Amino acid sequence: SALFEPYTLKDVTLRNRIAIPPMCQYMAEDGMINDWHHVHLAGLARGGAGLLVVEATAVAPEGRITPGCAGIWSDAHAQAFVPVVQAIKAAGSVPGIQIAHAGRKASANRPWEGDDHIAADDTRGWETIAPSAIAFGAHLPKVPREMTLDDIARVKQDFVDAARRARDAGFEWIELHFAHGFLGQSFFSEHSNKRTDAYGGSFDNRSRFLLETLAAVREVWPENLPLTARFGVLEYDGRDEQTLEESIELARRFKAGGLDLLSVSVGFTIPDTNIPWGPAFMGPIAERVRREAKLPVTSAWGFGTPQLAEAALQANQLDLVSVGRAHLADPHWAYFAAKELGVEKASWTLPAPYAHWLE
Amino acid sequence: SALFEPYTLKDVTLRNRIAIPPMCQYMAEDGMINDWHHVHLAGLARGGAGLLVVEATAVAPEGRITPGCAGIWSDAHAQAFVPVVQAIKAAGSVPGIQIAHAGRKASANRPWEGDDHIAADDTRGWETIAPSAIAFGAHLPKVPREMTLDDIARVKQDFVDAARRARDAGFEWIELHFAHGFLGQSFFSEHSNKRTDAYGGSFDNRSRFLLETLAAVREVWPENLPLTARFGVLEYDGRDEQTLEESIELARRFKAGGLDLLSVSVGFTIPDTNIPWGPAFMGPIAERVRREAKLPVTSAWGFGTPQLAEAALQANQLDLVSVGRAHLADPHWAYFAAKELGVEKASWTLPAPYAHWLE
Ligand SMILES: Cc1cc2nc3c(=O)[nH]c(=O)nc-3n(C[C@H](O)[C@H](O)[C@H](O)COP(=O)(O)O)c2cc1C
Ligand SMILES: Cc1cc2nc3c(=O)[nH]c(=O)nc-3n(C[C@H](O)[C@H](O)[C@H](O)COP(=O)(O)O)c2cc1C
Ligand SMILES: O=c1ccc2ccc(O)cc2o1
Ligand SMILES: O=c1ccc2ccc(O)cc2o1
Ligand SMILES: O=c1ccc2ccc(O)cc2o1
Ligand SMILES: O=c1ccc2ccc(O)cc2o1
Repeated sequence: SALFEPYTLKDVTLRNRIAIPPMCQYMAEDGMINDWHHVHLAGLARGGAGLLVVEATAVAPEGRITPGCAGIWSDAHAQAFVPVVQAIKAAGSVPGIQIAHAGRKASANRPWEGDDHIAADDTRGWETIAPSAIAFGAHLPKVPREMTLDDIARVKQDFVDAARRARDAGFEWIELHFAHGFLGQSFFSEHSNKRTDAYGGSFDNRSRFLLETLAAVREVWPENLPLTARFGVLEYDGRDEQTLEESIELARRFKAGGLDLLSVSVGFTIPDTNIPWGPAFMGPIAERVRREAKLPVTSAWGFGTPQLAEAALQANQLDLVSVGRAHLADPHWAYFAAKELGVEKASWTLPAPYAHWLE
Repeated sequence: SALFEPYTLKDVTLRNRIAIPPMCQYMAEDGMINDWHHVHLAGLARGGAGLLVVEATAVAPEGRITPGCAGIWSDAHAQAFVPVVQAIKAAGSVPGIQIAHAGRKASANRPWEGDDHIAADDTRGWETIAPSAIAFGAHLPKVPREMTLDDIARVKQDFVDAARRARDAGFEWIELHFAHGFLGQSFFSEHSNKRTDAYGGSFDNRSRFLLETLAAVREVWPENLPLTARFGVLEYDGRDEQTLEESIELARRFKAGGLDLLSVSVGFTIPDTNIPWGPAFMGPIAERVRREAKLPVTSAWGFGTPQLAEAALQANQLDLVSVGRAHLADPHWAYFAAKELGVEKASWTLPAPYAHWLE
């Protein structure tokens, strides 16, 4: 099975091509993770996936999506990850982390607590920042504050510090969150970036925050560990061919700047779109990026059945298959997949105290 | 659905009728549990089952099955359970524990490390104890040492101390392991008990160790928390009707002695048997015990599909359905079952960070 072939990137070898993508849990308190996360993550690692990427972890308090988001904006926050990292490694999975800044989509309620921008008089909320003072709209009506150059320098440094902390906590894989309408994506998109300085207008200027952040992170992140990013390569906003062309150009600049793998996603930059959700719908888009930027890729949003995952790999659309919601339903999804695909000794996807009995 | 109706026994209410029976993990070191157990158990609790019974936990070092078995023979061993108990409760499951003594089946290898009695010159092994100096045979050839009266008094006290420790660690449900050919079962069975003192010969004498241990435990275990036992009610050894009759009589004496629920199992006392393994095969036996001893029951060994579990409850064969191996395969089996049985808001079997996304 292609799904169960190992994958080596830099000095890291994943035992199979199943990646668990970042999935916010909304269970942290002032950014500090706890036993929710410990058990959740260690349990997923034991389920057999080759790579487990920890949820969007904010580089700064105001860059959380919600009051429940994880953070890594101080050394104490970073140290809270150490036992989790160690548990993931003990289970034979590779520990990764997505470092993030929610930009104009920050200061929101948890998804089961309204999913909308927090009210102005709620003591939990905070001012959001973005490239331009323009609201997302819909359920996220807050107008963010337009960043100064000093704010840009500060946020870049926060990404550097977060990467250094992730390194020192023992993570073996990092993902910069430049997708999903959050800060990085919003610098790239003309919908959200109306700046007239060096950080807006032209393709080079809109790319600048992302490329400078990647370069700054690269200074502290080890050369021998995968340096990756998530990026929304189209919006489904009626501008897809032009947007894809630019996104692929940016992916070439990421590759030239040391990016080892790109997690290909959708922008979610604005609400007025028509995303064609369906099984493996991102496969052709991911394949195009892979081919035209000559960069390894992963993607998600509908690959969570064993045959879809296998087919995407065999067609060289993806290098890793990210499987999200199926792992919330069943932490041992990799074992399920091994069985489905007829892998020999499928139960030994799991550790001995499970595998022995499930042969 | 019957499977998702709550159950109240003494002061404890289970959110549904799914019980996770004790399942040895073979991951402890000198009886001390660790992060293997913490994550395993907390993950199962979050999966939705109403009751989670911790694996056979030895009351004394020599009562472990293997060098990997959990123990509770000192206060330090007990204190290791405290954070696990707290995690199980945080997830809304009821924490139980099975306290045990392996008798002649002790000093064995882990099941994936030979499953047989440990060699005499292996520094890990130890002398086994039993009612009589008679080996199990087959892969367990060691002849145990015949217990003295003082040994009987000491082991009973070890069960008392274990129960007191379980209570003080915060467990809300206890199960005495009088099944599976281990020490208690072996006192009951004429195959293994050839004693000619007060603890062998007649039905009363063979029952005595079990009834005295139950009574001693009852002195320290709170009246308001379920006091349960597991007991093999037949062997499939050609003596089933006579054995079942005696087992049911003993179950009546357990009930009279304060037992709140009986986990009905098979004896496994000797190897030369013909157990008719199959789906729900224990249902009729459990039902007979339930009816003739007028005692709530659970059972296992083939109820691990949602329809089998539901059918057993609706037929009043069982009060709780114990589902073991299916939970090793999928820690979220209760969610799977809720979906299968068409329970409303089935995803909310799981906590919000999963449930919200799986609606
Ligand atoms: C609970 C939940 C939380 C998520 N949090 C993040 C996140 O932290 N960062 C991110 O880039 N994507 C996040 N996503 C998107 C997932 O990584 C993934 O792309 C999505 O679940 C689609 O894949 P699937 O169809 O296999 O579920 C999240 C999705 C879910 C369901
Ligand atoms: C891994 C494993 C370990 C077990 N350990 C114990 C134990 O500690 N005590 C016990 O009474 N039964 C033990 N059993 C028996 C289970 O509780 C249960 O009866 C058995 O798994 C049958 O139920 P199932 O068909 O749902 O798996 C164990 C079974 C398994 C698979
Ligand atoms: O998969 C594993 C195997 C062993 C193991 C052992 C200890 C522990 O804390 C975690 C573990 O994860
Ligand atoms: O579908 C989701 C749910 C939460 C979520 C949170 C962050 C993100 O980047 C993407 C997300 O997608
Ligand atoms: O099911 C739960 C819900 C919340 C929760 C919160 C913290 C924790 O440590 C464990 C938990 O288990
Ligand atoms: O099937 C099993 C495997 C291990 C095991 C261990 C203890 C016990 O009481 C019963 C058991 O049944």
